[PDB]
Amino acid sequence: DVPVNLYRPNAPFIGKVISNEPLVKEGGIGIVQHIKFDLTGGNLKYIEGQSIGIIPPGVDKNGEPEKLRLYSIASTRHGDDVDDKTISLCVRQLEYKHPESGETVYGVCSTYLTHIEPGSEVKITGPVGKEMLLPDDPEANVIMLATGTGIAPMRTYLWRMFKDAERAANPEYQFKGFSWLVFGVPTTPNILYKEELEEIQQKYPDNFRLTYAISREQKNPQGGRMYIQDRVAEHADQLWQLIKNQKTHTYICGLRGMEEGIDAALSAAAAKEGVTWSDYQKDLKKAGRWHVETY
Ligand SMILES: Cc1cc2nc3c(=O)[nH]c(=O)nc-3n(C[C@H](O)[C@H](O)[C@H](O)COP(=O)(O)OP(=O)(O)OC[C@H]3O[C@@H](n4cnc5c(N)ncnc54)[C@H](O)[C@@H]3O)c2cc1C
Repeated sequence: DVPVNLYRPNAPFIGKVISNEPLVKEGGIGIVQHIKFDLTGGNLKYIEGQSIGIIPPGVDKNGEPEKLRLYSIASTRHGDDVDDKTISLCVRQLEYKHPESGETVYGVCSTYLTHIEPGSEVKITGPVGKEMLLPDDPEANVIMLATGTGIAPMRTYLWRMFKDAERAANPEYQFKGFSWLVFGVPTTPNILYKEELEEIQQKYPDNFRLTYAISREQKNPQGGRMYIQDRVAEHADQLWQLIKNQKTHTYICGLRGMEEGIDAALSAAAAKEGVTWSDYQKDLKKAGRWHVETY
């Protein structure tokens, strides 16, 4: 049932950019773009929580053709316009140090994508991934722990759950469980999809909780910048109590480095009831209820 590898890098789907729109507001750190691609003319189908590959143009420093980079699909299966014709990505421009004055390095594929024009043709592969799939059970609980562009799979879940047009398009999935997004970004301008996440919470105050960790605007109890692991620690007992439910699924997505703190917080919660979290978590992973995609 799950679509996988309908296109492969030896013969990718050539899609066209429909739109490329900024998600970081003025005063935010960095560049994150919402990029929508036209899928008409091919048969690329996908579901929520999957990824696609993008093959950037050009050669690397060794004169070899650039390989695909993976990006989490940011739209539901129907695409943003609920027409089954498009796919969207949430792409941050990678840029970093190499310790010289002004000398910034820009990532190949992410710079290509964040600056791409509508009408441009792009090499797309996939979809891939079966580790971040959403349960069909409408009564499932869904905990979402995201930093930065790790919001992307979370958006596909929340849009399927809560967008009016999605609910109209998916008679079989009328979500009535509880979902909780804890979302970590450096600033309020950097809150990707802020308006829509908050509109969802206002519509569905009993089915959706939104928690932010904004590092440059908030401090944890120890005086440090507020990160997602601090919010998990702050709510560790509630999160553990939700996780004990047989129908609760947890999803963790974003750049690597978040998991150690999340585990330490949940380990302290579970230990209060004589449970060793690492063991409970192993069984949760085996059961398909602990989902991680960090990069
Ligand atoms: C499953 C999956 C899903 C992903 N989803 C998304 C998504 O939704 N959105 C998104 O923006 N990205 C996503 N990523 C990451 C994405 O695939 C690319 O790795 C990223 O966009 C950078 O690619 P690039 O071509 O821009 O960089 P490259 O040009 O390959 O640059 C990256 C290389 O430079 C180095 N480098 C990177 N950062 C630093 C640093 N701080 N200091 C020193 N050296 C460094 C490393 O050698 C790294 O291999 C995902 C990755 C995976 C594996």
